[PDB]
Amino acid sequence: NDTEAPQVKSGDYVVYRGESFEYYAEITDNSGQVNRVVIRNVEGGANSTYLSPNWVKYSTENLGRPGNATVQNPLRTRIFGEVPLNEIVNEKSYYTRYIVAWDPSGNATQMVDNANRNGLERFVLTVKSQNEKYDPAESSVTYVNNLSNLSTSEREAVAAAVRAANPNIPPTAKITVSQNGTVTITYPDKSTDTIPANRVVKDLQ
Ligand SMILES: [Ca+2]
Ligand code: NA
Repeated sequence: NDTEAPQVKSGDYVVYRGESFEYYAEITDNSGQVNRVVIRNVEGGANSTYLSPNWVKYSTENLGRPGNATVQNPLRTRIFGEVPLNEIVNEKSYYTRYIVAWDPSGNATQMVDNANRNGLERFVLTVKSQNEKYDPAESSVTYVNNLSNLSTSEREAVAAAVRAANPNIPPTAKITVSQNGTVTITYPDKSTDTIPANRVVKDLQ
């Protein structure tokens, strides 16, 4: 007499080359119980569990127990992995995937191929370049002798000030500064952010 499938809440799952990610989806059922969770590509029919890319992993604690999937304490599925440096992106790449859960009566969440289900049982995994994860602080001011001709010492000073203001940028990202004070941050995936000189340097001319 339970003919209602488990309901899923996911999110906007943005991930970044060279970075780990972790998201948690939430699942409830009217019976209070969920016995199985699969995350999958749309194709392949009812028995398919195929999911790509292969670096997308998931796990669900406490399956198959009474009351493991209620509104007050939803079942949670960890969706996680490590994005390779060699993923192809433009600004981004999209992968649309589905979370299917089963209750004890065998009712399974239905896959509906429509963007108006995104954030429920359907989610978009958006892969972005590494630069997009970081918003470099354009706080810091380095006084130089002449804004049109920074010395090596002045360029190193600017780079050190940018690093000190940005502890969360990847340690192995490379901060370089040109002879006019323009800052380039080159991330491990070789994408870049740039900071115009007038946000980091001044002179007294
Ligand atoms: Ca149900
Ligand atoms: Na950025």
